[PDB]
Amino acid sequence: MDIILGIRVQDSVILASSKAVTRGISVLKDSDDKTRQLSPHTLMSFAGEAGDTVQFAEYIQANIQLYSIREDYELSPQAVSSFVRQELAKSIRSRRPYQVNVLIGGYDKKKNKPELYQIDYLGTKVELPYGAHGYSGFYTFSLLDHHYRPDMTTEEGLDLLKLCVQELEKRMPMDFKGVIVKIVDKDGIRQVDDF
Amino acid sequence: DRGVSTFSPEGRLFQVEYSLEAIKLGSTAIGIATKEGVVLGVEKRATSPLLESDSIEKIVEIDRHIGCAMSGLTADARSMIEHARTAAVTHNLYYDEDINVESLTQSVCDLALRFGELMSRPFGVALLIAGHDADDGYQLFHAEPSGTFYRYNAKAIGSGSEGAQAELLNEWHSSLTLKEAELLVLKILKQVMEEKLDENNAQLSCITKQDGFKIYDNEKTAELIKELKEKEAAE
Amino acid sequence: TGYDLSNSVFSPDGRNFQVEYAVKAVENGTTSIGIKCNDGVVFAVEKLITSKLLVPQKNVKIQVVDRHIGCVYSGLIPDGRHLVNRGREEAASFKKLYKTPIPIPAFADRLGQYVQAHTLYNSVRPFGVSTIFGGVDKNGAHLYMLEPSGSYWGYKGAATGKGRQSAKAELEKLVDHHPEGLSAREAVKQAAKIIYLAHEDNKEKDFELEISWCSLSETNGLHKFVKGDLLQEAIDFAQKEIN
Amino acid sequence: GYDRALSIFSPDGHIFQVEYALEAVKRGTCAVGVKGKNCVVLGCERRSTLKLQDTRITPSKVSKIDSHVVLSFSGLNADSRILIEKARVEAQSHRLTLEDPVTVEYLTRYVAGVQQRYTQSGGVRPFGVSTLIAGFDPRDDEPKLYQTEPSGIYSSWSAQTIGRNSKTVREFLEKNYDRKEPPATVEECVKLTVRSLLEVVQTGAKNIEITVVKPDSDIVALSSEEINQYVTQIEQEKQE
Amino acid sequence: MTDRYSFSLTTFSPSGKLGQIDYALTAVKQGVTSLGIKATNGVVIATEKKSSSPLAMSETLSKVSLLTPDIGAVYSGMGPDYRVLVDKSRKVAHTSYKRIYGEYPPTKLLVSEVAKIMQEATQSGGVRPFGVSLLIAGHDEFNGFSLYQVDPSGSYFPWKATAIGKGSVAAKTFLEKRWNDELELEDAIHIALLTLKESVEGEFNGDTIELAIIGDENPDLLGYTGIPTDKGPRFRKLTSQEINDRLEAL
Amino acid sequence: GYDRHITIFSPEGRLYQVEYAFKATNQTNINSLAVRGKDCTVVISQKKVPDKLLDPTTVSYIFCISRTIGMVVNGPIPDARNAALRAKAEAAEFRYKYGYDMPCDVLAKRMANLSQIYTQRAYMRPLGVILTFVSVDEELGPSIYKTDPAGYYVGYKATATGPKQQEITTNLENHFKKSKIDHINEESWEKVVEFAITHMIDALGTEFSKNDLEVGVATKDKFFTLSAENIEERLVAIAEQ
Amino acid sequence: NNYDGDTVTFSPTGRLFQVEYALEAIKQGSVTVGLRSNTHAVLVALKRNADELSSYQKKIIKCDEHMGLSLAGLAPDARVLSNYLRQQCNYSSLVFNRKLAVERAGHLLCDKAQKNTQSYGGRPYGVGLLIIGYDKSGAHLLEFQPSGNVTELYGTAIGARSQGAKTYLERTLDTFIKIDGNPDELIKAGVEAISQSLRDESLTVDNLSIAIVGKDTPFTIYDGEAVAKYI
Amino acid sequence: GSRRYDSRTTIFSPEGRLYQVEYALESISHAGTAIGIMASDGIVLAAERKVTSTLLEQDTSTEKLYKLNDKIAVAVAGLTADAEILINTARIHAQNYLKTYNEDIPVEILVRRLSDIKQGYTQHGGLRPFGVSFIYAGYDDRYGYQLYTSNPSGNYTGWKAISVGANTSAAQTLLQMDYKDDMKVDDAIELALKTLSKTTDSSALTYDRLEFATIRKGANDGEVYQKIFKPQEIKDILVKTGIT
Repeated sequence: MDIILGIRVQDSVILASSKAVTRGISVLKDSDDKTRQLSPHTLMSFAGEAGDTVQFAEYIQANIQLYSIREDYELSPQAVSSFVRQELAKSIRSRRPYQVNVLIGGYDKKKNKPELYQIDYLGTKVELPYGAHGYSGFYTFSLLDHHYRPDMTTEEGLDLLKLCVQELEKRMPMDFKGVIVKIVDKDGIRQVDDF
Repeated sequence: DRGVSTFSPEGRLFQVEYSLEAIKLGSTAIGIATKEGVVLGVEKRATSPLLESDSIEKIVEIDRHIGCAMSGLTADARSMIEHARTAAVTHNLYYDEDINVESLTQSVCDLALRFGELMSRPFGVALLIAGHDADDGYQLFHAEPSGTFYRYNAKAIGSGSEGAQAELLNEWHSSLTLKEAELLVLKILKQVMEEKLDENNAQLSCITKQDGFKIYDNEKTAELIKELKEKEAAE
Repeated sequence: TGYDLSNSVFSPDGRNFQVEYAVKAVENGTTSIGIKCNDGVVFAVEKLITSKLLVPQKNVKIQVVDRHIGCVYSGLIPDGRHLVNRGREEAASFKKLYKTPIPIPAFADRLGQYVQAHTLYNSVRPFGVSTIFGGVDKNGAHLYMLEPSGSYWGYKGAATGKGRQSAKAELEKLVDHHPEGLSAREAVKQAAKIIYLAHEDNKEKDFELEISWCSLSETNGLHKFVKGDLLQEAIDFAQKEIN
Repeated sequence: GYDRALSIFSPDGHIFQVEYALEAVKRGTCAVGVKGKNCVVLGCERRSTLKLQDTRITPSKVSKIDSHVVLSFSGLNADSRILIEKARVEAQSHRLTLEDPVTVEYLTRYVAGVQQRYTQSGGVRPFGVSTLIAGFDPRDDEPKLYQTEPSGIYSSWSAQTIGRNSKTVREFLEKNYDRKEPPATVEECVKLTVRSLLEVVQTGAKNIEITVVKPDSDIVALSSEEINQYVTQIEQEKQE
Repeated sequence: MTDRYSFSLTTFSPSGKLGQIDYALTAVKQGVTSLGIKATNGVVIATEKKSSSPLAMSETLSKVSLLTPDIGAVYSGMGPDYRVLVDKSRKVAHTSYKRIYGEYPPTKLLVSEVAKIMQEATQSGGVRPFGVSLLIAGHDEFNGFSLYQVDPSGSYFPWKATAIGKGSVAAKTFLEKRWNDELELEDAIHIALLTLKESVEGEFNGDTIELAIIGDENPDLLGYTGIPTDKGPRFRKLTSQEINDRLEAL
Repeated sequence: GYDRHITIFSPEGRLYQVEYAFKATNQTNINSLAVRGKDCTVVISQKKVPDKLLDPTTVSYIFCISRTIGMVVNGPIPDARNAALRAKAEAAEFRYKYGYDMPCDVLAKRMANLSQIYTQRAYMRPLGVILTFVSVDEELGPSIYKTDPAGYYVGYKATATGPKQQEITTNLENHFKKSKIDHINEESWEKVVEFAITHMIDALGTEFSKNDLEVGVATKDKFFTLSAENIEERLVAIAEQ
Repeated sequence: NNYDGDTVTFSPTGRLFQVEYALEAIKQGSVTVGLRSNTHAVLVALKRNADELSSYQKKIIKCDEHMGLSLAGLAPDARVLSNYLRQQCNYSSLVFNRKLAVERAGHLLCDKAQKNTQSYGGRPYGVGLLIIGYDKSGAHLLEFQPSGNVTELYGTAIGARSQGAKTYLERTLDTFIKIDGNPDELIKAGVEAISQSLRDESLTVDNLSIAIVGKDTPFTIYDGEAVAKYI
Repeated sequence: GSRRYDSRTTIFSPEGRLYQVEYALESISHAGTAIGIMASDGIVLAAERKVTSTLLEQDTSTEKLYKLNDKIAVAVAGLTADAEILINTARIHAQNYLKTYNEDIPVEILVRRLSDIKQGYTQHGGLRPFGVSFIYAGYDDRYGYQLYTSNPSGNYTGWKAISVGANTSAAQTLLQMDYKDDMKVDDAIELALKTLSKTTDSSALTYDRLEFATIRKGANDGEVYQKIFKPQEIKDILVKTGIT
C-alpha cells in the first residue's frame, strides 16, 4: 500500500497509516486498516506488495501471540523488532521474498519508554524518534526535523502529525483517502476516531 | 519377538485376529436395511453418571447419503471417518455426483491392511456403513480390520452381537417399514445392553433418499421407546 | 545355538547355516543339467507332470538372457526367475555402455556378486536355487553353475536337483570317453539320455523333457529351444538307451 | 529410521503399551475438574514429598492453551509438555486460518487425535498422560469440560477427576454433584472442588492448587491464603 | 538390505551399567601397555611394538600416529579401531577447525572431537563402542604442553603422566614415585623407558619400542624455508638408533 | 546370548563373529605363501580340483587387481570375489582421483578399513577371507601386505596363510635367520618362484605336479600369473638339482 | 517351529513356513473352478456368505476385456494383485497398442509375489488366483500360488474340497477340450465340475458365480438370475 | 531379521515406568555429588570429582561445572561424554535465541529446551537415553536468581537448594535443615562445602577433589559475574570455612 508514518513522543508512539486500497484503475476501498496488534503494548503498521503485506503481518502476529501464551509474558518492543528483522532478512534470499516494509511502535513496560522501529523488506532495522516508508519521508521529514522535541506530549505529537498529513495531501499526486491514527502507550493501544 | 505381518499355521494374520477380539469388547451397534431406509443404532455405555452422554459420538455422518456406526476402540475410527469423508467429497469434486456406498466402503477397507514395519498395527474398530445410491438403493455394509466387507440386510457388531444377530435372523423380512425397523433396533439393543435402555444411553439414526442421514433427537427416540414398551405389553 | 535362525551369522564352525538350508530347497527340486560341447553348450531339464491337466510344452522352464545366454535352475522356481530378471538388467547395462554383448565369464560374476550379496545381511533370504547357465562369446563356449552361497565355477558338464548324483556319473563318463570333444548334435542326444536316466529319482510321476542349445555352427551363437523333429529324435535316442 | 511397532495387539485383543500408559496416569498426582452454572474450576494435587521447592518458577500444573482455554493433566510431566506445545501451536494456527479461536471441543479433539496417532505409529510409545481441558467457546457462556486419555478417546463431563486416588474423589463427586442444580456461583464451585480434593490430599496447605476459568477469557489462579480460607471453613462445618 | 538396526545396541542394565562400554574397557585391559609423561618443555608417549610374527615388518605398523604437526596419539586395545579413529581425527582437525580458523586445533579441542565420535558409537543405532583407550599428547600456543586420555565411553581426562592397557596399574604407581613438576624432556624419556621395561617380556630395544615426543619446533622437518613464523612441527617420532642410545644411559 | 550373533562386545571384550570369520578362512583347505626377491614379489597357492566335471582353468584364488597389484585370497570363493571386485573398483577410482597408481599398502589399508567397519556396524557381516596383496611398489619396492576379518593389516618380509600356515611360517623364519636379510637375494623371478615352491615342498612334506600349484608374480609395472607349462618348467629345474 | 517367525528364514529341511501358512489360507477359502476349450475359457466360483442376512462375497474380478480371474483366500490380497494386473494390461495397451499375453501376465504375478518371500518386514500374499483369458494364441487358463508358482492348465480348481472338481476335470479332459463354439456346454461342464466339491449345500441363484471369455466374447461375469439357466 | 536384537529402549513396564530412564537414574546415583544453593545475592555451585589421582592435571581439568553462557552455568552428574553433547546443544540454543531476539535467553526457556530433547529419547527413536542429570544455575531480569534440575526422563523442577548424584537423600536432608530464605552467598558457600564434607564417600574433603563456582551480582553495579574457582581458590575457601 502507500503512506505509513510513525512518531515517538515523551510517553507514547503514534502510527498513522493511509486508508486507500487501489487495484490499478479503481480505488476499491477507503477505510482499510494497515496495522496489526502483535501484543497489548506493541503495534505494527505495514506497506508493500499486495497480499504479501497482510500475509506477513498476520504471520508475525500469530508468532508473537504464540510466544505470549507459551511464556505468559510480553516480549519487549526491541525483542519483537529483532524477530521481525530476522524474518525479513531470511525472506530476502528466499525463492520469492516478502515485499513488505513495516513500522513497529511499542511501549516498553520495563523501561517505561516508548519505542519506534523502522524495518524495510531487506531487513534493515533502525530505531528512530520518527520514521516512514516509501515517499512519505520525502514530504514529511523536513517538518519533523524542524518541530520535533523529545519531550512532546501526545497532543502535540498529533498536531505535528496533522501538519505532516496536510503537506502530503497538498503535494502528493495520489489520493490516499486520509489516515487511521493509533496511539501506543502504557495503557495499551487505542484508535483516534476523529482525524 | 515376531513380525506384525506374520501368518499363523492356520493361514490367518495374528494381528488381524487379535484386533477382532478388541471389537468383541466394544459397545453394541446395530443396522437394519429396508426399502424405506436404513436404520443405525448404538449403545453409548457411559463409564460414569457424571459423563455427559450426548458427547459420546458413536454414530457419524460421512456424507448426506452415507452414515456410519462404530464398535471397538472408537479412537481408531477417527482417521477412518476422516478418510471416508475426504473420499466422498473428493469423488464429488472429480465427478460432480454422489459416490456409491460400496465404493466408499471399499476405499475405507483399503486402509485396513496397510500396517507393518504405514501404521504400526491394524485398526481395533469395526464399522457399519449405511447409505443410499441410485444404482443399488438402500445398502448396509460391515467393514472389518481384515480389509473384508460384507453387505447385510441386517447386522449387529460389538459385545452383544451373536445374540443380536440370532434375533435379527428371525425378525428381518423384505417388507419391513422404517418405523418397524426403528422399534426392532430398540428392542434388540434393550435385550443385549447391561443397563436399562433409555434415550440417554442409546442413540438412533437413519438414512433416507429424501432427507438423507439424520441422528435422532433424544425426545424423538424417547417416544419410540414408549411406543415399544406399550406394544410389548399388548400381548 | 541360534546361529541358524538368522542369515549372515557365522556359526562357531565358520558356516552360514541359512545358506546351507537354501541348498536343501535346491536338492528338493527337479533335475536340470548342462553339457559343454565343441562349439557351444546344451541345457536340459526334467519337468514333472503333476496332472493330466497341465498343457504340454507350455510351462517353459529354461530362460534366455540377452540373445546368446541360456539359464536353467533347480529349486524354488520364482527365485530363479528373480535371478534371471536381474541377469537381464546386468546384460542390458553392459551392452549399453560397452556395445558388445556381455561375455559369459563377465555375466557369471554379475550373477555371482548378486547372489553373494544375499548372504551379507539378515534382512534378506538366500536364493533357493542352483543355476546352470552359459553360452557363446568371442572366446568360445562357456558353461557355469552357481550355488546359493554365490559360489560358481566353469564346468565341462554340470547337474543339480534331486537326481544330480546319477546325472554327474553320466557326465563323467562322457568326459572320459571323449577327450577330443562332443558335437552339438551329440550333446543334445546325450542330454536327453541323462535326464531320462536321472528321472529314476523322480519315478513316481511321469515327466516332460525340455532341451535348449547355443552353438556356433548349429545356431549361429544364439540361444534356441530344441523343437519338433530334433526333439523327437533325442527322445527316441533316450528311450532306446533306457531299454 | 526406527520403525519398530511398539503398540500391538495381544491374543486377548489388548494393546498393552496403551494400557501401561494408563498405569503411568494412575501414578500421577490427582487432578479434578468441576463446572458450575457460569464457571469451570480445575483443582490439582501437589505432593508434599518435595519441599525446598521454589514455587515461583516450578512448572505449574494448569496450563493456558489460549486466553480462554486451559489444560491440566495427570501422568508423565515431560510427556505433557509435548502435548501442551502442540495444542498451543494448533490454537494459534486455528486463529490464523479460521479467524476465530478454537472451541473447547475442537482443541480436545486435536489433542486426543495426537494421542491416538502415537498408539499406531511405528517407533513411538503412547503418551503416559490423561488431560482435563476446560474453558468457554468464543462468545458463549456455557461451561465446557472435557477429558482425554492415552488411547485417544475423549468425552464431555459435568465433573471429572484423573490420577492417583481418582476413584475416591469420583465417588465423592458422584454423590455430591447434582445435574439439575450445578454450583450456581464461583464460591460454591471452588468449595466443592476443594472438598473433593480434601478426600485424598493430606494437609490443606500448599498441596491444593485451584484455577477458576470464567467466560470471556477470565482466568485466575487462587493463592495459598484464599484456598486456605476454603480449607478452614470446610472443616469448621465438619465439626458437627 | 538397508541398515535396519536403527536402535541402540548399548543400553542401561537394571544396575545402571552400560554393558557394551564396560566390555569395551575389558578389551582395552587386554591390550598392550602404552604410556604418556608430561615434562616442563615437552611430552613423551610410548608403547611396545608387539609383532604378531617375525616375518612381519613391524615398522609398517604405526602405533604412534601424528594427528597434527603439534599433536600425536597412541593407544591400547583393538588396533583396527584405533587406525580408523586416527583417520577420522586427522580429518575432523581440518573440517571442523583448520578450514574455519586457518590454524590447527588446540590439543583439548581435538581431544573433544575424538571424544564426541567415541560417545556417538555408544548411543547411535546399530553400532558397538570403539574398543580402544587413547593417549593424546600435544602443544598449542595458549595452553602449552598437555596430555589427555580418552576412553570408550567418550570421557576424557588431562594427566601429568599415566598408563593404559595390560600393566597400567603397576605402571601408574611407578610414575607416581618418579614424576615431579621440574622434569626436563630427557628426564621424562628416561622415566618412560624405565616404566615400559617392566611390562615388556621379550626383546627391549629400538626395533621393539615405539616412542614419540611433543617438544621443540623442528625447522629441519618443515620441508621449506622463507616464512619466519612457520618454524616446523613439534611432534617427532624417535628413530630406532635414538632409542638405543638412551638405553645405554639406562 | 545375542552378543555371539552380531558384532557387539562379549563380557570379555571379544567379537565372536570376527573370530568365527577367521575360521571360515580355512574352509577351502588351501595354503598360500608369499616372498620377496630383489626386483620381484612372488606368491604361490595350492590348487585343488576335486571334481572331474570342473573346468580347471576357471578354478583360481589369485586375482589381478590392477596392472601392478595382485591379490591371493584364503577363504570361500564368493567372499573372495566380493573382495576382488571391490579392490579393483577402489584401485581404479584411486588412479582417477589422484593421478597415480594406487600403492599396494594403501589398497591394503583401504580394504582393512572396510573390514573394520563390518566389525563395528551390526547390519554388515565380516567377510570370511584373508587377503594378501603383492606388488613391486615404485617407492617401497617389493611389497607384501595382508588383511584379515578383524580389519588388521601389516607389511611382511614374507608370509603364509592357510591350515598349515605355522609350518610354512617357521620354515621361512629359519631361512631368514640364516641369511640375515629381508629378501631372497636372487636376480631373476624364475629362481624366486623356484625358492618359493621348494620351501613349500619342504614345509608341507608334499610333492607337486604342474596342476597342484598356482603362481602369481609381481615385477616393476606388471603383475601376472603363470600357466601350467610355465610352472612345469619351474618344477623340472627344481628336480634337476 | 523356530523357523516360522518371518518369511526371511529357511527351515533345516529348506522349507519356507510363512509361505506354507499363506498357502493354508487358500485351502480355507471357498471352491472355484477353471476350465477351457480351444475357443472359450470359463471360471465357475462358489460364493460364500457370512449368514442369511449377509450378501455372498464376490469371487471373480475383471482385469481387461480379454482377461480376468477368480480368487480363493484373503480377498484384499486379490484386490491388490488384480489391480496390478489391471495396470499391466493397461500399460501394454497404452504403450504398445498390444493386448497383454496371458502367459506374460502369469510371469508378472510370479515376480510380484516372489519379492514378498525373500525380504524382511513383508509377508507373502494369502490368496490363490485362477486367471482365464483369450489372446493371440487362443484360450488360456492359469493357476497362481502365492509362493510365486504359476502354471498353465487345461482345467483346475482351488479352495476347500477342490480335489473333487480336479479329479472330475482329469477324467473329462478329452471331452471338454473339444467343446468348441458352444459356450453353454462348456459352462455346463464347469458347473458339473464344481458340483463334485459341494457338501450339504447346493448351487442356488445367489450362490453361483460364472465368468466366460472367448473368440468373440469379452470377459463377462454372470450373477443372480443370469445363472438360473445353469442351476 | 533385526528385530531379534532390539532392546526396545522406549517402552513402559507393567507398572507404568520407563525401564531405561529408571536404570539411567541408577547410573547417576553413583556419580560424584553436585550441589546448588540459591541465595538472595547469588547462587553457589559445588561438586565432587570422582576418585582422582595425583598425576591428574587439575588446573586444566573440567568434569563437573560447565559454562552455557555468561549468565547460566550447569553442574553435571552422570556420563561426562553424554553431558558434553547436551551442553553444546544448549550453548547453541542460547546463541540462537540471542540472535533472534537480541536478548539473553531466560533461564527456564533454556532448561525447558534441553529437557524436551531428553524427553524425545524416551518416547521415540529406539535409542538409549542420556545418562545425565543437570543442576542449572542462572540469572535473568524476569525471575532473578534461579536453580533448576533435569534428569533423563526430561522432567525439570525449580529449587532453593538441591543435590544430584551420590547420596542425594542424605545431602537433601542436611540442606533442608540449615537453609533459610534470607541467606547470603557467603553463608551458602559454607553450607554447600559442609554438606559435601559430611556426605562424601572419601576420607576427607580436599581442594583437588572439588569443583566450585558462584554466580554473583557481586559484579561492579547492575550486572552478573560467573566465577569458576581455581584450584588455589578452592584451597583458600576450604581454609576460610574451617574444613582444612
